Amino acid sequence: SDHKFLTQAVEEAYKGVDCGDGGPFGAVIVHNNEVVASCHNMVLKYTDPTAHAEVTAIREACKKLNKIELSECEIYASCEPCPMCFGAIHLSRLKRLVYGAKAEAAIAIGFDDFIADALRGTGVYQKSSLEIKKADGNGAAIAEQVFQNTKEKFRLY
Amino acid sequence: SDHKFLTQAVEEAYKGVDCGDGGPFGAVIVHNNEVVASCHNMVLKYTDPTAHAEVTAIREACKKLNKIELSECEIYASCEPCPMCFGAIHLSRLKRLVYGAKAEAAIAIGFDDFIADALRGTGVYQKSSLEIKKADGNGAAIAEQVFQNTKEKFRLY
Ligand SMILES: O=c1[nH]cnc2c1ncn2[C@@H]1O[C@H](CO)[C@@H](O)[C@H]1O
Ligand SMILES: O=c1[nH]cnc2c1ncn2[C@@H]1O[C@H](CO)[C@@H](O)[C@H]1O
Ligand SMILES: [Zn+2]
Ligand SMILES: [Zn+2]
Repeated sequence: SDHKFLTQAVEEAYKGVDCGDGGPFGAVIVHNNEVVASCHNMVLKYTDPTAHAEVTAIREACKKLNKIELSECEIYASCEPCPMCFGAIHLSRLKRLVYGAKAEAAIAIGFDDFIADALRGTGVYQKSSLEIKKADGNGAAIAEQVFQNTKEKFRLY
Repeated sequence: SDHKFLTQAVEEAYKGVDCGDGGPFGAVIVHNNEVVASCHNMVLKYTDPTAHAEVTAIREACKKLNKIELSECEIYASCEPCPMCFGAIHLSRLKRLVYGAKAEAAIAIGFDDFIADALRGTGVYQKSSLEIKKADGNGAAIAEQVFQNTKEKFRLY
């Protein structure tokens, strides 16, 4: 089931690049096997630098569930969440994060070297507690392929 | 100039908890002497845990200026930005941050012990070149006192 939702997040990444909405990033928030939110980066569409895929998915899942905390839900990020998004994931109380590509894969195509210490275990003032799974095998493969397949098909931001 | 906009952010914090919009946090984004956006925490009003004061101000300023970068602008935060908000400030290319109260004054009244490594300079991966000013003197004291003045006039989140 992990692979299914991670694949849907990668699909959102491609969808958003095709739409012109933003960069090649997707995020799916699930209440067990029920998709509560399926989003991609909306920075260009919304004129909003905070509208990353994960932040957008959190906003939509909270509206869907009519609550400000998502302790029952898990988040699948096509890319390793950035400091802002991992902060949002912390605040939302999501109980588990599954991400596909290491941040270096997105950084390699020109996004900022902007990595969340608290996610990688080098946080000091930010203490993460949620379950974190970095994808391997085919999940890592598709997530990393996103950035080679979408190269030069979107404006960087 | 710093003191005027910091105190405006504090006034936003008070107005927001009075309205029931969210917690006692305000944020003001300025282009030299011109205020671009003036906001407070909207987490309760929006059912959105990402709607901190700083994020809300960033969203509104970007929409007002029709651009996703704020490199001519500075942000005034009544409280030390959290990891989410500091990440959002980094992504928005804001050129300077001034904040009033240290995070500990908010933690004192029950908010999460949730502090941005990159702001305090404690990270391995995330490092910030943003110019950061912690307020001193009168502005600092006014900002720190908001939490004891607003103790239980709002719902915690
Ligand atoms: O919607 C997004 N989701 C995840 N990362 C993003 C997004 N947009 C831009 N980046 C950028 O990709 C790099 C790797 O984390 C970071 O620079 C991050 O800000
Ligand atoms: O709108 C807000 N702005 C800044 N911090 C906030 C806001 N809402 C809640 N907190 C919380 O206050 C503590 C100290 O910074 C942190 O736990 C942060 O998440
Ligand atoms: Zn992000
Ligand atoms: Zn914040």
